[PDB]
Amino acid sequence: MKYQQLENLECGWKWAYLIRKHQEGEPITKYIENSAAHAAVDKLIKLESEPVRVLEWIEQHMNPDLFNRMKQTIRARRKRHFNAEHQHTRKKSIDLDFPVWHRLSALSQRRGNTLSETIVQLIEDAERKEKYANQ
Amino acid sequence: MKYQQLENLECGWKWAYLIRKHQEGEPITKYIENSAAHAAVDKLIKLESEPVRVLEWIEQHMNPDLFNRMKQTIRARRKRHFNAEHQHTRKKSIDLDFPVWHRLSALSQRRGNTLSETIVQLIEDAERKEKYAN
Amino acid sequence: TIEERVKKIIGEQLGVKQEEVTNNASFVEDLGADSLDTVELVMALEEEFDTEIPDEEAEKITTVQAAIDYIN
Amino acid sequence: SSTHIEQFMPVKLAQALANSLFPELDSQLRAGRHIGIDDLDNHAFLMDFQEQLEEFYARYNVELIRAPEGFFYLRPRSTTLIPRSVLSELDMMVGKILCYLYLSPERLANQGIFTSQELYEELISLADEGKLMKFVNQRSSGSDLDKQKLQEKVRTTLNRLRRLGMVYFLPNNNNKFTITEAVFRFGADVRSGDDPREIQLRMIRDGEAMPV
Amino acid sequence: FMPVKLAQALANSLFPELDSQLRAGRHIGIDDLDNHAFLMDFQEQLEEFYARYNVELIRAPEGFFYLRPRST
Amino acid sequence: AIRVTQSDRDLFKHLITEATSYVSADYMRHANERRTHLDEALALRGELFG
Amino acid sequence: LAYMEGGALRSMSDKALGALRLAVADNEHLRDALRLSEDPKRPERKVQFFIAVYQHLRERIRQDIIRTDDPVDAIEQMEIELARLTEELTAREQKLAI
Ligand SMILES: *P(=O)(O)OCC(C)(C)[C@@H](O)C(=O)NCCC(=O)NCCS
Repeated sequence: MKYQQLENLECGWKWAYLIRKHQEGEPITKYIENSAAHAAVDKLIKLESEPVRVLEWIEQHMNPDLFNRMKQTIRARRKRHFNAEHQHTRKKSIDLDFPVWHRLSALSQRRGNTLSETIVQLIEDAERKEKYANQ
Repeated sequence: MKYQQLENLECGWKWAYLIRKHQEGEPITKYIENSAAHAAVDKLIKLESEPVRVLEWIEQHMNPDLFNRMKQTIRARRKRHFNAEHQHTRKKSIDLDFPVWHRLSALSQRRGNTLSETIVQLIEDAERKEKYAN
Repeated sequence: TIEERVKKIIGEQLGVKQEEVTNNASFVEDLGADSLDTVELVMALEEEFDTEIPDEEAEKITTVQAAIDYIN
Repeated sequence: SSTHIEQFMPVKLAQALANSLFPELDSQLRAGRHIGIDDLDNHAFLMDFQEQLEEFYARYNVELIRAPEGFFYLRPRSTTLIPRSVLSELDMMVGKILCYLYLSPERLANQGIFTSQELYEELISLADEGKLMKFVNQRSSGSDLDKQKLQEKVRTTLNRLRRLGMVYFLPNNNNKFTITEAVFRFGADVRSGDDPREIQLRMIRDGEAMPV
Repeated sequence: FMPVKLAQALANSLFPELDSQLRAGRHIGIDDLDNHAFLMDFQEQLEEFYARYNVELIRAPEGFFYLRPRST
Repeated sequence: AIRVTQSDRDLFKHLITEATSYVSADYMRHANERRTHLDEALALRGELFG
Repeated sequence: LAYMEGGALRSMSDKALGALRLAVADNEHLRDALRLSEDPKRPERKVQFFIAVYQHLRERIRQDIIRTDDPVDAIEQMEIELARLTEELTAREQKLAI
């Protein structure tokens, strides 16, 4: 375990995830009947200010499909929240044109390293040329 | 004007965007009184499946400060919709660690190029160095 | 400008009023910045103008006027 | 969505207007009745939904106003949708006197229960007997018939004020009454320590008091 | 709560003037086009609203509306 | 009156104590890591200069 | 708290937030401020929310004598009033019995 797990934070994250999914129209409930699903969703809504009971609501009415996506999303959210403290641990999102990204991904898969590592090697070769030009 | 604008598509886009903003809590309407705002939002909600009247709805009750944001959101939506047809025109999104991004942006700002152009030039130089050595 | 970027840095690194920070306002006695506070002030001044300063020449700076004099 | 109260009216205002107490309170208010702490139910009702009622009544161009003493009432504007009227000068005399009795400790033994005779005695004590009588009848010079006429006029004005809520007759007695804090309005011209002639203009500008 | 259509009728901007004129005893005939149409549309709810006052909202055979006070 | 005043006192007490608990903890944390990071940075600076 | 490490501070802050969630559900804007205070990129938000809490309890003061606007100060006056009311309640119940 590298990141401390906080119950009252992950529970709120989970509740927000469930509510967002529902309002997007997806069937978070495991119930096919309309009435039971509506009742379960209403109870979840009542559970807004009690994140602790949200784990139990999950164990009672959460759709079996969503365990993997749930455990993925909250894990990623935890990582991002803990990395956001310092700039040097943050991530920056950029968009690349298809030809450029194709060449870069082919090069990275060739060298067997992540995109950031490939960019590091590339910019380091360019900076080595600059350095030897400077000396 | 590079991309032709289609009413039955952009109007659906606008309706979805406004419904999303309202669901997010953004004040869609210019009416501070809650009753008028709710009435206008209900009109919009029941206004689904209508371009020629959602446009008028926007003209009449839309919040003044959201016009620019909606316009640029629709611009981006149009561009992405037209570019998503072909592979070469699509755009690939990646995440870069902050130091690497900082250095890359430093280079790009220094040379006046974009991120794509800067990386293309650098890769071409790397290939040229390989050929020099080889 | 530099002569007001210096005030921006000093005020937002020591929390003192813009009015308080005059040219002759010494950090320790006027602005109250102590050892670590002055260290952070000099570090911020370095960061603002993306330059570096020697240890002795930096520690010699103990006033707004001296700060600008070394900056400009 | 449609068929939804928030479309037309705020929820709390609708709840207030649907409460069993709303009609009697509204009729009394429009009639000109002041509300004091004694009417516990009505006072609490006004306090809970006070803001909804000011904004509702604003639609009539009349301000639901709560004086610092804590009594609510209605002040029509020049553009009032509900007609407006001003108390008589004799009404002012009796109201000022009533405020005095509320604040007067000499009558503390009465414990708030007062008879019209005592009110008249105090009125004549503090006012100008004959020159006040002049208004009752232009040709009065101390005649006891005109004296009884002034007593009857004071009684009638007291009854009207009872209608306005400034005074309550006792559950069984119409010849004795208990004062209410609403009477404090009769002192609004002196509650502020400034020149009388500027405060009068301020009040008349606010619509609190017209001249005669 | 409150009836929805009753809330709609009360909220209508015509309601204050019409309510004042009714409580003043005025009779609303066919000549007052806006008021008469409003009363026609929302009678089913204004009758209940004014019955809460122990008064009856009566539409005469001629058509005009008015308020009849009960003993209470 | 007793019920209302007791409820008000309990609410005030709980709110104040919980808010202080929530805030001061993170405040002291940030202070401690700030001190630690400054201590770390001085050595790097010293080595870099030479 | 200066002695402890980051983990315990984080845990107790989480527990305090859990208490707050119950303590704030009634309010709307205070609850929204509490929610916004959760972003780690803007710690100052936390303090702002704290201010709001004070900026709330200031307006909950009942009458003039309890206008020691510092909320921590009103506690003693309110406890004095509770004790007083206890004596009056004893007297009043005796009166009712008789
Ligand atoms: P303040 O009284 O806490 O003093 C802080 C400090 C001036 C001692 C500190 O900021 C500092 O300068 N430490 C390093 C001193 C030095 O010159 N060391 C050589 C390089 S590690």
